[PDB]
Amino acid sequence: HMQIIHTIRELRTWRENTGKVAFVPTMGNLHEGHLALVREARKRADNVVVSIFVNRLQPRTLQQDADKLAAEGVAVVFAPDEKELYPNVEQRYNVEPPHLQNELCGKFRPGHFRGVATVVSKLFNIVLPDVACFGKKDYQQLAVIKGLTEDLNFDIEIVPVDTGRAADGLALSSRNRYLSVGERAEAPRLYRELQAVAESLKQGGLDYAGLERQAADHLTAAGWLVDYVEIRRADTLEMARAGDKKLVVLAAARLGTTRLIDNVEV
Amino acid sequence: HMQIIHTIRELRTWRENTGKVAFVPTMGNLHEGHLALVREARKRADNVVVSIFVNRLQFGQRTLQQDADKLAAEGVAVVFAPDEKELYPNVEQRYNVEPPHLQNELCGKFRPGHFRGVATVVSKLFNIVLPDVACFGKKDYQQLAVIKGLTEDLNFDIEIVPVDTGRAADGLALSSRNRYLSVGERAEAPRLYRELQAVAESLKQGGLDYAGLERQAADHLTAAGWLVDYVEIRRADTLEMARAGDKKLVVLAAARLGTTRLIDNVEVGLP
Ligand SMILES: Nc1ncnc2c1ncn2[C@@H]1O[C@H](COP(=O)(O)OP(=O)(O)NP(=O)(O)O)[C@@H](O)[C@H]1O
Ligand SMILES: Nc1ncnc2c1ncn2[C@@H]1O[C@H](COP(=O)(O)OP(=O)(O)NP(=O)(O)O)[C@@H](O)[C@H]1O
Ligand SMILES: [Mg+2]
Repeated sequence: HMQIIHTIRELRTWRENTGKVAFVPTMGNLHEGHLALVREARKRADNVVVSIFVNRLQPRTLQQDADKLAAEGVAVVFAPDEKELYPNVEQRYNVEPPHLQNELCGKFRPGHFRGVATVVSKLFNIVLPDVACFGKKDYQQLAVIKGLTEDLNFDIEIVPVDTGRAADGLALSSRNRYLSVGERAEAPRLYRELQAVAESLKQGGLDYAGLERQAADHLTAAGWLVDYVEIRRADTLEMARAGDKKLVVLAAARLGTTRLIDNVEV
Repeated sequence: HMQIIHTIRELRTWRENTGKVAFVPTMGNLHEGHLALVREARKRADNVVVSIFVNRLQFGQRTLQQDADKLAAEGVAVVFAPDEKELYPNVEQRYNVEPPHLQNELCGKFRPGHFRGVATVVSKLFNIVLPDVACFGKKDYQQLAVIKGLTEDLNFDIEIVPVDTGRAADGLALSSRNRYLSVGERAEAPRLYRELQAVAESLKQGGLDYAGLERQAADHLTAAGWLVDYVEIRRADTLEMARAGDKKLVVLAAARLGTTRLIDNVEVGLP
């Protein structure tokens, strides 16, 4: 049944003489939001590879992770150590995103999306998948991966998966475990404020900047420390232009020291 | 037997049924130097793809049929000749393979953006052709090191086969740009390799003043009419800076006769 491959060589040996492969890269500490990716992967290929890797370029629960994936019919858990993927100290050749890497979440995480684009390219060249699933909660990550896939001619179908949420709307994330009881009760307001922006856009709203500030002002007045609220073009995160019909609203804000992100496509 | 394929989709469809593939990326205008790579590729796989592709906006800062004709005799199965829009549909390349500081040394110092563009278009071609084996000429020694580097760092499962420089009778490294040389310039061109060899001979004889050998070669080419970009002694393969006791060395040079920039190198193995 399920197999745990730790080397590039063993992964490739398994993958040759296998048909269609759907691939889900993760960093472990798996939760229900990740399984939405795995379940969608299994609906697009019989053989699903889930990688678990923590990337020094961008909380180990290995046994509990693999049991959850086993019950979802995953074929291979690829969990290499750091030296397997980075045999030298440095990563000399990096996949360099455009200026997007310094916007939104990238502004306070320099080097982060470069590290995501590089490790995902490495994983792509290791697993050689036909389909790869990524969650929409990390929308900017998704744009970067779609972009590198196109620009580097990776023959891989990128499948966005919808954000799994709690009953009150909060996007599922391992970050949510940091919230105190008080902050967790307040955390659903992020998605509430994004939805009301999407409704204003649905009801013919034209002032992008006005809507972003209002949501930001509501969060700040309720105790949040807002990093950004931004309306951008869906999928690509290109600048929103007046008259665009495929939009997305994104925000990042801190309750205490925990930074939460969410988004709504309008 | 030989096919000319222009689209990525047709290349992928052909490649899918085929087993092992050896790959030779070129900018066309093919000469015997190129055919050396093609012969090496043909020794290692039944199916050899040669790509012909230029994009002067991204890297690089004879007709196709005439090129295809030279390859048809050599057992090439596919000439892959996409146009600019096929590989760069938005013109802009948003995601680039970024080399380390190496990209700004040696030829990189005189060719801003060039090795980033080479690294990127080679990765793209690797992802289109999906070869088992790719051949590159040692004449472009820094380029070869850049391609070995990205192949390892990005985990491309591709064997990188270097191929020795094919030369004219008088030693001049074969190159498409040699056609642009005046009669007088062409007769002067073999001095570059000659001086590189005399540097290698000083090294094989225990010479330790690397800086002085570099300067003498550059001053001599300068005195002979050339405009020298550089002459440098480096560690072989990695192109790291050479140190006093080093045994595996390469001497590299780039220099211009009038309008034409020429490069060459000589490897040295010291006992
Ligand atoms: N609630 C969610 N719904 C859908 N996809 C999700 C969700 N949370 C994460 N994902 C996706 O699953 C992958 C998560 O990788 P990983 O960073 O290991 O999880 P994470 O929850 O985002 N870590 P954290 O920074 O603590 O939130 C990415 O493709 C995410 O887009
Ligand atoms: N004389 C040569 N001997 C061996 N390999 C060579 C030689 N010249 C070129 N190659 C290799 O052939 C491949 C295609 O190189 P390409 O840039 O298309 O040729 P080129 O002659 O250097 N073009 P140009 O710089 O315009 O004159 C590369 O891997 C080169 O390193
Ligand atoms: Mg050429």
